[PDB]
Amino acid sequence: MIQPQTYLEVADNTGARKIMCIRVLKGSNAKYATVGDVIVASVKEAIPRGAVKEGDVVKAVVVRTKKEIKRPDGSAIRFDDNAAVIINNQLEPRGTRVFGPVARELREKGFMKIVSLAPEVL
Amino acid sequence: MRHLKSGRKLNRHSSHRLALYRNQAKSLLTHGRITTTVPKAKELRGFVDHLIHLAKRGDLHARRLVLRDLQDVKLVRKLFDEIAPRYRDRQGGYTRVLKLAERRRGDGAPLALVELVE
Amino acid sequence: MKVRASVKRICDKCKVIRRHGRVYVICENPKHKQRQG
Amino acid sequence: AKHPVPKKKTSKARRDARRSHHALTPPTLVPCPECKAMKPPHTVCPECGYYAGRKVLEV
Amino acid sequence: MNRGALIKLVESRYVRTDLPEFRPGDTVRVSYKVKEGNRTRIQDFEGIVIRIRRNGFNTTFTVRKVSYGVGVERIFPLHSPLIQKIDIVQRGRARRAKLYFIRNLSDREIRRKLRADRKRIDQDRAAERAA
Amino acid sequence: MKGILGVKVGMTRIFRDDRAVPVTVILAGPCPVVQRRTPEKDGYTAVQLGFLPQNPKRVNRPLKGHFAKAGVEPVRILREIRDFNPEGDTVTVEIFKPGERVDVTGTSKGRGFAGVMKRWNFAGGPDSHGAHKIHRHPGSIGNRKTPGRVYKGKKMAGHYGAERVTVMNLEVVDVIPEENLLLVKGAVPGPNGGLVIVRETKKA
RNA sequence: CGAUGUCGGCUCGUCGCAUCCUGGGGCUGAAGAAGGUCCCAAGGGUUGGGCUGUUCGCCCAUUAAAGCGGCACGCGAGCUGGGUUCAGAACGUCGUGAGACAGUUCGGUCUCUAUCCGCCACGGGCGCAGGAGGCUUGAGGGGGGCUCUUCCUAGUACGAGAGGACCGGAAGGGACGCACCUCUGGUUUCCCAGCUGUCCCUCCAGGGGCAUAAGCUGGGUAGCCAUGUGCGGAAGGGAUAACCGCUGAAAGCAUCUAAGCGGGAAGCCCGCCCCAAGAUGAGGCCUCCCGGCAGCCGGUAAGGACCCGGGAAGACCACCCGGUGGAUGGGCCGGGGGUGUAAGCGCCGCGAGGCGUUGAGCCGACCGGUCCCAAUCGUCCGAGGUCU
Ligand SMILES: [Zn+2]
Ligand SMILES: [Zn+2]
Repeated sequence: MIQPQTYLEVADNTGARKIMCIRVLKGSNAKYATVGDVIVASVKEAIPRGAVKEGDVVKAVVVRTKKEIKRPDGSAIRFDDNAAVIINNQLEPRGTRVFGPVARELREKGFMKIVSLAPEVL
Repeated sequence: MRHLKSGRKLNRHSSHRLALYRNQAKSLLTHGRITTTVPKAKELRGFVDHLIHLAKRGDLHARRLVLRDLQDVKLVRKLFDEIAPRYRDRQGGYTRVLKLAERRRGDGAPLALVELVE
Repeated sequence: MKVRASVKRICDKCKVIRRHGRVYVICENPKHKQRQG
Repeated sequence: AKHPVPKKKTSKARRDARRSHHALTPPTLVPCPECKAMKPPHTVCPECGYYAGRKVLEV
Repeated sequence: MNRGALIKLVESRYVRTDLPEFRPGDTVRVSYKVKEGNRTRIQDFEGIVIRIRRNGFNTTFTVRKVSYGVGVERIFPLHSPLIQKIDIVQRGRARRAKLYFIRNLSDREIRRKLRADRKRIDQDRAAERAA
Repeated sequence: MKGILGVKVGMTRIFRDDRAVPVTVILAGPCPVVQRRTPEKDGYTAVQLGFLPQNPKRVNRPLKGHFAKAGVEPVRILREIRDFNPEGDTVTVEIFKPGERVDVTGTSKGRGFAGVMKRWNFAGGPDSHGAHKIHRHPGSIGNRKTPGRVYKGKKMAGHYGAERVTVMNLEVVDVIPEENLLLVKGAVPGPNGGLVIVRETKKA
């Protein structure tokens, strides 16, 4: 459950550190963002001289949520953070490599790039 | 919505309900028969039945258990001596509740006596 | 279907017909197709 | 809350009309099987003090 | 009728039996089936069982491992057929049915609060001895 | 339109094809037929089902005669399946089969005199910034002097639930004939043990 | 003017269509796609945020779209009081001054009890020409009605290419509505455990009170729940709007119309759910009941009520259930579930403590059994069937 004003750890090496979700790109009145969702955020924090500097409005994707994620099997996973990957406008990770685990729903949503770069998909 | 929720609030907060149960039980064991409002009685059936059941068990651990509530040495002694035997062959139904025909004048409340079964 | 109040012939092929009580300027030319209202 | 107030005096017929349901049901009594005295059912006969054909209270 | 007995009757055809008993605080490597792409592969999720809500057949449990400095918690239906096998890699000695406080503890303190269970461990060595 | 009486015994999820599909379990059968609504005799077509059986000392003379007119045992509850002519004398879960879509109706859990939020999901008022004693009130209810009244059906307080409810198009996850149990995906209106009625779904 | 409370915001809507999207269609400077314009269309929707008291507007990111308006610029006996507009204060300015502003700025009491109509729920009475108990039908009324993306169709048609379809299917979403608690997650007021101070029981140990109307903390059953699960918008039929037609005269031709027939939309009616015979038009089916003085009275029939014992039923009432044949509730037992190894004892420790006994002990609701305790005995109402 990611909603606007939320802070997200960027999971990749784009340069940012955290991004504030300001929108959830799933229909018009989408309440919450979750794994595999496309949010639009601001770069509230970036490494010096990274690819992106602060204030950049960027499309990202949630890859981990401290709110658990059920599954059709019955099992459910829950991280201890909120992470996103700063993607381009074409569903390609703008960063070269992701960090930390990710969720499997990304494979279900055409994010095999991020699934691949994931050091540990779950 | 009180759906399936067991127990009466009795218009007393938690500790007051509990001390009510303790004092009610104390007077009951000390007298066998007592007169009290109906709902207090029916909310007193189980609380007495449990103590008398530990009476039937009689061991030391039960002594400290019932003693956790009654808080008396003497009255608990009578419990484990006069009542534990007399209910040694009764499984539940350690108390009886009869409703009196005459309401309390001061408030019109209905009365009923709770008695230890014979 | 040019809807208006001053339905009128434009070309000679503009032909008026009082269809369904309304006045329609039916013509071979689609542009001249007019409905009075 | 601007202090709502009765607009008009309640006419007598309307007052009595609302008091229609104010009747008091008579307390239903059954004769005590012991002493044949009337008393509320499912209670102890305060006259005989018996109940369920046996003694309960000391009249 | 016994609604409960009917429930246990229904679930009874689905209750898994072979899984090794374990209590919270222990450590587990769950061989859990996965349907990736179209094939299926069993990945092991090894962490601490920080919770077991026991509801009969609907009983499930929580595993917790730190994947790349990231608290990864997971919830498994205790009788899920997808759960291939469970592995008691460690009889941690918990002291409460629920172990949420480890969420806030550094791993040094996490270990220091979860010591091995001499009783259940020694029972393990006692068992696990074929004819 | 086939349909059987039943009782809600509880909910549960099962594992059907590696999917913890939650279901509710419904003791449906065995429903004996007691009377058949024929249009020449009752203006329409339907049937009348008994579930569950009743202690004979708990049945008035009229009901008893109503059973003796059939060959049916005295039964506690009795209902009607509209537009359903069961051939046999006792409808069971046999009419249903797994995967079949059904519609289930039962009385919702009666939530007493429910407030306006719980009953209609009104927003209420704020919890700070000075809201004076109206934290859960519905605010305004109408307009000023025009129309100077309150429309019919304005969402106000009242008994939420405790009414007939029909959730529809559910899936018959499984049938259990020997037990007369029925496993239907999704939840069913009513408390555990609450009477319910299952029927063919009107969807397509 | 012996008072009609004034902007704004919130809550709650309802309605008009001069339609923002969704539906249908015409024309095009409509190749396709995308558009423009107009026509019919109000079922549904019409996002979130920054600034500002603001409405408004700009902007941010979206969206199918981010409609315009009425309802006392809706709504203060529903809320707020930010602005305006009481009294204090200050600035610019005007005034000699006292003071003034429509200019600014900081501050500034918003009044428990609903009589009637209305509305939301629930009942009592009577009626429903014999009395009851069940089942129903459904006059009619309400609810709901949505929409998007992707895939195939098909890179097909179109198109130099670029780009890129119709139609028809498929799947997945968003919001919303209903229901439910299997799962997740909350609470879970004393169900479990631990800890601090104090005082007390009883010295130790072990407990109790108080620390909140739980002392705090760690959990958490059932129930209630959403953030969780399922389900829904239908499909279809009918008559239609715009519009498109067949036949076709008046009027030798043509003409969608004048006789006719048809197609034709998120539209209307039905269809789905819900309510529903006070539907006084009181409906229909099944079953049960049978005299002394249009009636009268009688105990009464059937039956009901009162009375308990309760209930995911509930403010009360009502409804449901049970009433010795009883498992209805309390007990108890067993399972579930929770807490998490009781005390005591033994051993190891200088001791704090640790180990075994021990997944023990306790254990609210949960699921069944058991008549241990209670629903004792009971009382009273309630048929003699209007007339053609
Ligand atoms: Zn022309
Ligand atoms: Zn007597």
